[PDB]
Order: sequence, then C-alpha cells, then structure tokens
Amino acid sequence: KTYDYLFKLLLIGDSGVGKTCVLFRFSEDAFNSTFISTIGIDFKIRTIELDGKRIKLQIWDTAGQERFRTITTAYYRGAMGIMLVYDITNEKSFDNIRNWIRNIEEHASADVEKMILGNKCDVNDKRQVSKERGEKLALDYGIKFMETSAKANINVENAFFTLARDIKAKMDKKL
Amino acid sequence: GYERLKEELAKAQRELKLKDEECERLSKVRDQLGQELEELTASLFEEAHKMVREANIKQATAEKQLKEAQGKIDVL
Amino acid sequence: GYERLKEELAKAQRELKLKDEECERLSKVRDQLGQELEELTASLFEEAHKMVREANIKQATAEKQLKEAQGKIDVL
Ligand SMILES: Nc1nc2c(ncn2[C@@H]2O[C@H](COP(=O)(O)OP(=O)(O)O)[C@@H](O)[C@H]2O)c(=O)[nH]1
Repeated sequence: KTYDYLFKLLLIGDSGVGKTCVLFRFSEDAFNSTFISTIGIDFKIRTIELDGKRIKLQIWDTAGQERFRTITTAYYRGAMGIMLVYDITNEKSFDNIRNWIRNIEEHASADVEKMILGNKCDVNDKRQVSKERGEKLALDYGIKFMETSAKANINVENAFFTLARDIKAKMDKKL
Repeated sequence: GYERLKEELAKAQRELKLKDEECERLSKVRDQLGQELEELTASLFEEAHKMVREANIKQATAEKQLKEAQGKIDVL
Repeated sequence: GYERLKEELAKAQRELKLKDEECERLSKVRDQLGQELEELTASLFEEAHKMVREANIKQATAEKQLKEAQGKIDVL
C-alpha cells in the first residue's frame, strides 16, 4: 505494498494568495519551513482513504519563477488535478485566475481536473471578492469552486478530498 | 502545374506527417523525462524536509525543557 | 478552383512552421530539465543546510542557559 493509487496534484496562483499554507494545512505539517519563498517550489505527500482504497497524493506547489521554467512545465504537463488559488482579500489575484487558466490550458493536459480555490475566506472584513462573483467565474469555465481558509482551517481538507474524488471517479470510468 | 501540385502536395503533406510522427516522439520523451524528474525531485524534497524536521524536533525539546526551568525562576 | 491551391499552402505554410517550431523546443528539453535539475538540487542542498544550521544554533544558545542560567540559580 500500500498505497493503491497515485494522484499528482499541483497548486498554482499569484504569490501571497497563500497557496503554500493551504498545502501545509492539508499535509498536516507542524511547521512553517518551506522553500517556496526562496526557491519557488515545494512539495508534500499525503495518503488518504476514499471508499476504502489508499490514494497517495503528491502535491506540488509552484510559484512561477521563470528560473525553473522547464521543470515547472514538467509538473503542469504531468499533473492530474490542479488547484487555482486566489485571495479574496485581493482582486488582481482573482482577475488573474483567468490568466492562470490560460497556462493550465496551454501548458497542462487536455482532460486535467481543475478547481478554483477562493482563499482566506475567513477574513471577511478585508473581503474584496464576492463569493457570488466567485462561483460565476467557476461556472463560466465549468469548473468547481471553493472558498477556503488556510488559517481558520476551512474547507482545505474538503477541497482536496473533493478534487481527489473527481480524479478517481474519472479514472474508474476507464475501468 | 497539375503534376507540380499533385507532386508537391505529396511531399508537403509528408512533411507535416513526418513531423507529426516526429512530434509524438519528441513529446513522448519530454513526458518521459518529466516523470523521471518528478520522482527524483519528489525524493529530494521528501528528504530535505525529513532532515530539517529533526533539526527542529530537537530544538523544541531543548527550548521546551528551558521553559520548564525558565518560568519557575521568573515566578520567583 | 484557381483559389483552392492558394487555400492549401496559405494553410500549410502556417502549419509547417508550427511543428518545426514545436521541435526546436522539444529538443532543448532534455538539456533544460537536467540543467535545471542541477540548479534545483544545489538550491535544495544549500537551503537544506541553512535550515538545519539555524535549528542547531538555537539548540546551543538554549542549552547555555542550562549551564550558565542554571548557575545563576546555583549562585542566588
Ligand atoms: N488571513 C489569511 N491569511 C493567509 C491565508 N493563507 C495565507 N495567508 C497569509 O497570506 C500570505 C500568503 O500566503 P502563502 O503561503 O505565502 O501563499 P503563496 O505566497 O501564494 O504561496 C502569508 O502572509 C500568509 O500568512 C488565509 O487563508 N487567510
């Protein structure tokens, strides 16, 4: 041996949307240390169970630097589910979510599973992006959307388990 | 140019086909190399964190044990 | 009729270039993946140490209190 599946996932988005905490909360680390700041890549493993089976999730978190342009394509191209992540505290993050959707469409694969993750939903008092307007983006592009707090610990575990179910249901279809 | 266009559109068509065939090969080996880099870098991160955690795990025990004596001196 | 030939290599001309440009890229990949993998691996290593270092630095200073700050308890 167990596991019995391996999903490769990717986190992408504007810097400081909190991509990296969103991870660190899912993978369950006790600590803050990461290489995202300095390198622009970090990585985490977590196996979960879904309808009984072991599912190993490899989660890459990418931060765009052009420094490693080639390598990070390799992650896009090889990714099974990618989470697009904005800050509801910040518009352009949300505006860019389209831009990323480009990359994903342009650099990544033709059937990839996709999920818009509206992060920091906890801090409503600094809230510039309406959720309603969040869902509409998603629905336009026919992708799932979800509001999320790496810090209040809201919907992060669900966001992943949901994306993992979506990956598996697709693969079980090719029995 | 009936024989010129019926000839060249065989060579030109082949070029696109030759490359089509050449593309899959080029893109096959780019995906193959990318997996191998995935699993390589997967291991390096996994260790790098593994190492760094243990350097922090001890730092906590030492500092933890110091709060165990540091509060009783500041209590009095 | 006489415009159907112009519809082919207006299209083809734009097609050939596409693939020919695709490969130019797809060929440099194996070297970039390596020439990146390296940089990464270094960066990883470098940072990996820095983190472990800091951790230890603080294991020291938070143990010199157990020998010098406990001596302050032994001197009071
Ligand atoms: N309030 C709030 N702050 C967050 C959240 N996620 C991250 N942050 C903070 O926002 C900043 C960006 O998060 P970070 O992990 O660097 O994401 P990244 O820069 O996109 O990889 C940091 O200062 C985090 O402390 C969140 O969900 N809510």
